[PDB]
Amino acid sequence: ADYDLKFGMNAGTSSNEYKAAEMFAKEVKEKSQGKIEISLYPSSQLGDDRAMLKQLKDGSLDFTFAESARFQLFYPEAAVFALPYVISNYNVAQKALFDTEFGKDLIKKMDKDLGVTLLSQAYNGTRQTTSNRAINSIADMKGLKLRVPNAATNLAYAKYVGASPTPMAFSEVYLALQTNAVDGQENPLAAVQAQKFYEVQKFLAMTNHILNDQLYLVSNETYKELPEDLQKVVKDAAENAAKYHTKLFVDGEKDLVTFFEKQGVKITHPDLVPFKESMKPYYAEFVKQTGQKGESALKQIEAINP
Ligand SMILES: [Zn+2]
Ligand SMILES: [Zn+2]
Ligand SMILES: [Zn+2]
Repeated sequence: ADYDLKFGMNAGTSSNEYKAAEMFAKEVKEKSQGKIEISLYPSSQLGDDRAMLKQLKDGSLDFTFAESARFQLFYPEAAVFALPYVISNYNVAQKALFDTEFGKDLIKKMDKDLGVTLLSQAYNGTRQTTSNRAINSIADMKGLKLRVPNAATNLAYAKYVGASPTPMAFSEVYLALQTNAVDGQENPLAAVQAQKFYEVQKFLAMTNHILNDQLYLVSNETYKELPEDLQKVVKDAAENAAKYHTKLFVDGEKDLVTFFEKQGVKITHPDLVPFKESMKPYYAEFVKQTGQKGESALKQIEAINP
């Protein structure tokens, strides 16, 4: 009869992540018969994700979100999760995490080394490519000034598919696109909406190049000290929330394709075989850099059938 718990996130109060985190809190409060109350700290009120992960380890924050690829910070091979074309769809991302030796061991490491218990995994959208001219096939990527965040995997995507990667302040993007200083960008659909890139981009291509998940993480210092019945309430709620979280993305993506088209955007579905094939030299550079541990992770994840 009473645990006052804290759930920190990067995501804002208008996000799907936030909405699912509210579902989780409400469920935990109801099913705990009011014994557990979870307060939400959106928009990095408590720090960035690195800082919030550290708070989970030390026990000063109870819950947070992270994506599986973010653990590349501790184990370089965990970058496998955001390698372009490695994770074909969300099913692959789930089997990668929970149904490979690599994934299982990563989960154990989060527990033992990082003090974190992985309660559930949700889908957080797939990255797509908008542009000012149609992407009918990989040929059209040549010469495309493609804005990417300053992240190695996104730069590799732009590079190896033949585009000209163009790192730029996120604020500057809308007007760069409007004046054709940049030809396209690469982001999930939620972001195209949020930034109204549909106003300044009349083409979107389902390039499905990088898939994002989100993990419901709890501090060991909190979770392992809860009564077994409250542990179950927390775990059950996280699983329920993750399934909701997934559906918000899956549905939102479909809704948004339709709305974008309403706004004049034309959608294409280009053949991704050559897109994936072009990544092989970056995969080689991934294995070179992350060693036998990263060769192993890749082989385990191919053979997952999508
Ligand atoms: Zn209290
Ligand atoms: Zn093992
Ligand atoms: Zn379609």
